[PDB]
Amino acid sequence: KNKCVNFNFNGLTGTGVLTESNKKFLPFQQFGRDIADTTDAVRDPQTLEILDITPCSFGGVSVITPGTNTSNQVAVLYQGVNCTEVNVFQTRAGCLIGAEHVNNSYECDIPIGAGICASYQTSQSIIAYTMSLGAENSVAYSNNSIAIPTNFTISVTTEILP
Amino acid sequence: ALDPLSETKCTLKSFTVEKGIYQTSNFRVQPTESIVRFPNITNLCPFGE
Amino acid sequence: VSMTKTSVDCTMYICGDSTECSNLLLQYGSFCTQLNRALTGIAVEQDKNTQEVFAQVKQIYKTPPIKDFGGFNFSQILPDPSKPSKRSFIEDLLFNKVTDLICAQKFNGLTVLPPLLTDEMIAQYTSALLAGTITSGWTFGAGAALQIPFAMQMAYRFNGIGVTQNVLYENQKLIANQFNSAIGKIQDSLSSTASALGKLQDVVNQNAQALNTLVKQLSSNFGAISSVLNDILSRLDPPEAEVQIDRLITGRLQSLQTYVTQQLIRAAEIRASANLAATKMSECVLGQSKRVDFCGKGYHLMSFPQSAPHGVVFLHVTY
Amino acid sequence: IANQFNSAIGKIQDSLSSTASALGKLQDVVNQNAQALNTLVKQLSSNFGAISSVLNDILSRLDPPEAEVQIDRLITGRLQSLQTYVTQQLIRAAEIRASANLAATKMSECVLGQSKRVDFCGKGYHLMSFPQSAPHGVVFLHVTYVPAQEKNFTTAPAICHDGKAHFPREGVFVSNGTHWFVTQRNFYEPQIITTDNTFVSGNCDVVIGIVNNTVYDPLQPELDS
Repeated sequence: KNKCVNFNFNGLTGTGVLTESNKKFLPFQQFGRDIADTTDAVRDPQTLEILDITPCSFGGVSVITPGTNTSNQVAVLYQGVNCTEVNVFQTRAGCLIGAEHVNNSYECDIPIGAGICASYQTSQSIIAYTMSLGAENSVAYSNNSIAIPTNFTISVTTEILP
Repeated sequence: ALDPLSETKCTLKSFTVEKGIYQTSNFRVQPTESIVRFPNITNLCPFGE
Repeated sequence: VSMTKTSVDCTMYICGDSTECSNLLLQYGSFCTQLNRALTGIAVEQDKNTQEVFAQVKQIYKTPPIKDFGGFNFSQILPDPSKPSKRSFIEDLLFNKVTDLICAQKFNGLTVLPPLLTDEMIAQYTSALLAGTITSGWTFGAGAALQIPFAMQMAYRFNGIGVTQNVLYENQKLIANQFNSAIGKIQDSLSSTASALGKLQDVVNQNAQALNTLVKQLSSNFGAISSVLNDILSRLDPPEAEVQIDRLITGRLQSLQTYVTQQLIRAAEIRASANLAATKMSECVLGQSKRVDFCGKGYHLMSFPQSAPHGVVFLHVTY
Repeated sequence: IANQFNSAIGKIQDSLSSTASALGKLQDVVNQNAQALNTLVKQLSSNFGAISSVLNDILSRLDPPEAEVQIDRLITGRLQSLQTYVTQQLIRAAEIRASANLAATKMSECVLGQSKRVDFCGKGYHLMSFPQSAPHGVVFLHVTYVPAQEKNFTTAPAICHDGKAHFPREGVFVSNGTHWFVTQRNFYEPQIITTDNTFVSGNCDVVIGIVNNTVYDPLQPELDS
């Protein structure tokens, strides 16, 4: 139990994490099924018990690296899974290896997820940080105060559409 | 398959990897060992008959 | 605005934990690779909708410590820092009235990707747009923010719709009883009526139905003797199993292609609505638009955006 | 305005010449089509369940009744490949037409005429737009009026002179701490408060925050002269 194994139970072959189940099947019931009809839990034919089956091997593998002209450093991102195999850190997207965690917020460069972005900065290495939402601007407000522009500038914006 | 960088090169089919995040492959969890639980039957089937 | 980010693996979906089934899948070429890249693009586009809609500004606009609005109560639209997640009282209802299930999908092979922009950061964007509308008026979206008293801002908003500014100061007392009473009706309507947000619930329901169908097709045999790969491999001869594996891969490949096709269609429907929202963010919210019934019935005065799950809500003040 | 524009256009030339990724929106079209066309061709080499991808090998090997089975697998898959290609092209065809319609809208509003829409023609107050030719697309140069510097002044909703509140006909009231001036919202151009620049409505006991001042009457010195 508590490990991913290849199991054969009463002729049922498969792979999954085996853990003790809190569900109580009726005396005549053996194998359970979830909303997807896949096996939720089984009844051990030798020593009767209800055993939960959690599928294994979930999550993706992503590579976070700057441009080649920048450096060859790489930060592996394991999606939808915490740190297991194993700068080994955890994020809301999953286990992130190869990136330092900087509490200071910066402008998003390489997006990761859940408001987390990575960048190559200062002896430079990949770092992880919370996406900065922009500089804080406190607008002065008073009933008798007003701001009249004293100067202007002509700007040229470039827009492209296919 | 050498390091994560090389995997990105074949993923892009190019030796120039641009700044960004790129998905390589999935996360595979292999089973620890084979488990076998069967009922206890000591009787032989009368196939001779 | 945003739709659920989903990433399906054509290798595991079609062939579960099977070496033979996976080998026969190679004979179909890049179809697998293409079906994964198509869904990847969708998830990327779903995040673009948040950048082109929710965040209209590069700066954070904060309210003054001493807030004098001239007799109006904005406490409903403004965020409350005492809450665990910063949100306005109205956004509180918008979050609760819109609806583990995803855990079962994770075990079924369906990857749920987290959004790039968190809900808390979405509340900060609106909070900044709301703070700017009050203090900066119409000038924060067109350039450097200019300080104007909110009382005089409406005087300009009335002149733009054809109402002489001299109606404000005399009836401003009644203009407050109408607005403050109007905002109270918004809170009562959103709290009492839970179906007003069904537009957003349809997005969640649509994805739920598409994901449920995607999983239920795996149980079908698709004409094969059995839908389980381990069964046909433990029974039929090597050449006989390949015959059955062909039927299972063929159908599972078609079912996945149908899923990707439908997701691309819905991706075109959300991107169309996201553009409509972005257009309203600039015309109705940031500035003042003279368009007829674009910002809502009546002459448009001001619009206050509000954060809602997988979307955006607009409160349009009209004359 | 002549120096700012010419200097601005000079920055567009340097930005376009230095930055080659500004047109990446157009390069994505070429890359997308190139990927779809390449993928469409690579499917011909796939077996699609058949013994071999070559049509002559199967026809020249298996018997007439046996070959039809294997050839059918190639036809079925290759048929599915076209359905996949056409399906994707129809989807992308709906995306390009959306951008083309957006451009057509900008040509009428931003280029031909002057648009009052907010941030449709680009940041600032839109003046004019100059189109430019680009491969499989358009390029818009949007000349806008952006205010630069501002200065905080004291304002009041009304002026009280003869007992009736005086209001601005255009602009707003502003003062540096000495005299009250009339000015436009987009720029600071001192103007004396006068009956020609203001109108009379209500009284001084209604407006909250009204200030007392002398409203210049152009007829007073003329009648006295």
